[PDB]
Amino acid sequence: SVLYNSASFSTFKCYGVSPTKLNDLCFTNVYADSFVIRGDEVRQIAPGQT
Amino acid sequence: ERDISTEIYQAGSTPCNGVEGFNCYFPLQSYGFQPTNGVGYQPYRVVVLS
Repeated sequence: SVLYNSASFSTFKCYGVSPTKLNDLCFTNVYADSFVIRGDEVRQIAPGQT
Repeated sequence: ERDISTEIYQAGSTPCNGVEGFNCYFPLQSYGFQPTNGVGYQPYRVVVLS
């Protein structure tokens, strides 16, 4: 709940895990890879593209 | 039981209210029956006799 109260996003997609199941299950090795790209390249950041 | 009526699913915050804005995915999704894909993507007709 600390992500939707002070910052608005556009694209949010969790592959391999449901976005609503992030509260009951735990986590391990939480790595954050941050970068900046072009709007026409957002569709290229997905497991299985070209 | 068969489900016919489809509604706008909510995945997180921001109430959709039947307008589809942010985090409001569509319940119905299309397939992709094409011979240029793999074996698992091929269509299979399944009949259950009870």
